[PDB]
Amino acid sequence: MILDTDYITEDGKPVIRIFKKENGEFKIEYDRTFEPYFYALLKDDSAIEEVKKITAERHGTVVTVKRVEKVQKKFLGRPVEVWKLYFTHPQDVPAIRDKIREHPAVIDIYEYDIPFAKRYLIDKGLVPMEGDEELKMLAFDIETLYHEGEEFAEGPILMISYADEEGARVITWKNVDLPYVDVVSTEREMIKRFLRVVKEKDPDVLITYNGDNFDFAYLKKRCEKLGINFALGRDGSEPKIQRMGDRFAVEVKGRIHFDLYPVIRRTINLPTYTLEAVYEAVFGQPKEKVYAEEITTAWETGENLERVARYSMEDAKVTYELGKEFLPMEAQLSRLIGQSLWDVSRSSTGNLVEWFLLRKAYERNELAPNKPDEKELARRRQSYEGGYVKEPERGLWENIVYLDFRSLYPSIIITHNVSPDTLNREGCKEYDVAPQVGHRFCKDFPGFIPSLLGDLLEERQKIKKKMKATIDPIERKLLDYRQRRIKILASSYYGYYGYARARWYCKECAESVTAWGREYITMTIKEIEEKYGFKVIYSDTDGFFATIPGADAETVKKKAMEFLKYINAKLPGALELEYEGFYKRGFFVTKKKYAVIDEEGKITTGGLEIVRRDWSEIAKETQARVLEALLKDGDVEKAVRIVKEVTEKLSKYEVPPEKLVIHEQITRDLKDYKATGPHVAVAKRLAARGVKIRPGTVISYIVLKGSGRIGDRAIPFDEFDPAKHKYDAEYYIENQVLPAVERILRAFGYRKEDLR
DNA sequence: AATTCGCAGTTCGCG
DNA sequence: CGCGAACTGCG
Repeated sequence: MILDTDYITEDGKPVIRIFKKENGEFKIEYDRTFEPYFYALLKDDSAIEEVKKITAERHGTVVTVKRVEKVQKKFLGRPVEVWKLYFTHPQDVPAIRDKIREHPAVIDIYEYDIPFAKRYLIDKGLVPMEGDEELKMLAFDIETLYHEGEEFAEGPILMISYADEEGARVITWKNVDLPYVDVVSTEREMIKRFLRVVKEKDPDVLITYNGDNFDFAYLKKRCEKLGINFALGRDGSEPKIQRMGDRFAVEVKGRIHFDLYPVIRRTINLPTYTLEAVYEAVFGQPKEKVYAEEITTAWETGENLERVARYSMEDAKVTYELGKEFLPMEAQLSRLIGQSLWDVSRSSTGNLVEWFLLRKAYERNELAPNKPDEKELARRRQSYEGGYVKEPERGLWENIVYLDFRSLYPSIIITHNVSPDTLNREGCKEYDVAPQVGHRFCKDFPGFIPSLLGDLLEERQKIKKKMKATIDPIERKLLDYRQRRIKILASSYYGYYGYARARWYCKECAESVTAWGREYITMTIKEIEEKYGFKVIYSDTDGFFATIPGADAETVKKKAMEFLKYINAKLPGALELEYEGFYKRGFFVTKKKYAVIDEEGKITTGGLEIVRRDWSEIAKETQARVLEALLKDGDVEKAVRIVKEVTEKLSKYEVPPEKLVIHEQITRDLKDYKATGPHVAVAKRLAARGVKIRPGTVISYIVLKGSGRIGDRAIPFDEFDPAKHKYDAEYYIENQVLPAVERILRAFGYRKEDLR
């Protein structure tokens, strides 16, 4: 199985290293025969000679164009003559590429920014994370000495905990009488001890939690001041810290540093992404937190050091149990994109799609288009029309069916071959024309993108089939992870079209897809009202809720099924309305604010506060019991006696503060907030005491009794002392609970005023 | 650093 | 200075 790739230099020449685990065994294949290159497009072939003479300086070294090669490729399906420019060393490319594109005789250059090792995996058609190979995983977390205002890592590391299938231990340099704590004399011995453990456990995967921004920058700076060789790598190297713009990320050669923090971000939407939060969110058992100053004083006074022990022990234990769950999922995502687990696990949705297209593009001899420079990214400004959203018949309805399309936007792409290479291609025999916007899409050949979309969805379909007939439950779970990722890969195509930074961005492709979507959704709605007498209560992009007023619970179901038969015959290609489910009751608040309950009693919400991190758990909780009292019980009164009793629990301060915390995210540098709400209030006030505040931090604040701006009374939740803090009850009534149930209960002749 | 669509609370500035 | 828009966050 392939694990990662990189290169080392050997006498000025690159050497690809491929890290394999072929049957329990770590192996390193070396490839000295791979040449870094990029692509040039010229005015005449007669320019190649003046281009080849182009030369650049690196680190005192002179950079030359090794050799040139003429090739034919397809740029956007058109045949294009291009000169492949070859180089002796990968680091030659970023030096010279600029000085080449500025040549008069060169129109542009392409695939000039592919990481040598990633390019190896493409060009050679190699795929990471492939095979039956069980990986040895080790998680680890640290604890540090935190005194405020200190520089980063000035204070020593107090503990280093780690976990695997055999359990957890903690390495520390004070006495703690716990059978899983190992005592040593000095912070240095502890580090060199942990360094030994990793060497003799020889894990394939090193699992942290935010190790890219904390645990590995500390372990490095401390290894600096203490002067320790941090030979974690299977080749003996130190953790290689890399700068991914905003933050950092750490690699460890011969292994896979699996930082879960970026995995949980992309994969799960949670209120806060603290390790403690995430562990309770994934496995349902609590995990208590121990805060920095508690760690400090407990370490200094030498008291209650057992408590800091189990915190650290449970940081490592959780982090393994977590990495255990999320690793195969990201293993299959690695296999699907064709790039290292380390890479994809840190990648955004757009980057994931592009690496996959970059692979397919190379397989189909398609010159990849560049990424937009500043100007092109500016002309990628004006937006397009999205879906059709129907201003709903606000209120409660009974006996309801939700019908939607099976994969509207991917199915539209395959059906009408929406692809930048088919868009308006002259000289075809057949075209599909897109509504409202009228782009022509050539039908004579499958487009680049639609060819992949179909291949994906078909492959997804074979997989489910192999799942159901397979016998190896390890295999089944893996397959399942793959197709779920294929689903999400498929369903990431339309956005990629309108993603302003994308290499294959096609605005035209994107608005086309939404224009069709609206024709298909609108026509299906007219044909269910006029032709089949349903009433369309609400409709959003790819589906609608409908009912036949006054008809039976089991009539509506049946006549719906009849309309599927009807409408599907009328829908071209893979377009297809399907029966999603039936809901004995459903309340519709506004556009994109709804809640249906099925015949079993499960309640599903959409756009509702009950599911937002920026609303307090007391609101979301009360709104839910409100939704139960209507949909599940029909008790409109109880839905008011519930609010009337919850408001009294706040006016008498009888409700836990832990419910009143509001979580919001920071999306920029604090210097860039044109206007300061309450989370930037606390954030500014927090980084003023010196805490790191990245774009992405979740501020978890609470609103205190007082007057004025909401922010002037906000405090981060950790600083909340209930004995010397009276939280603002009036706010959590008139700004948090009531406005979240008042829209549901105004529909019954109830005003906020008869809700306290 | 996937898209458009849309609700709404906080703040501040305008008549 | 009551109200509406800019700013913001997030499904």
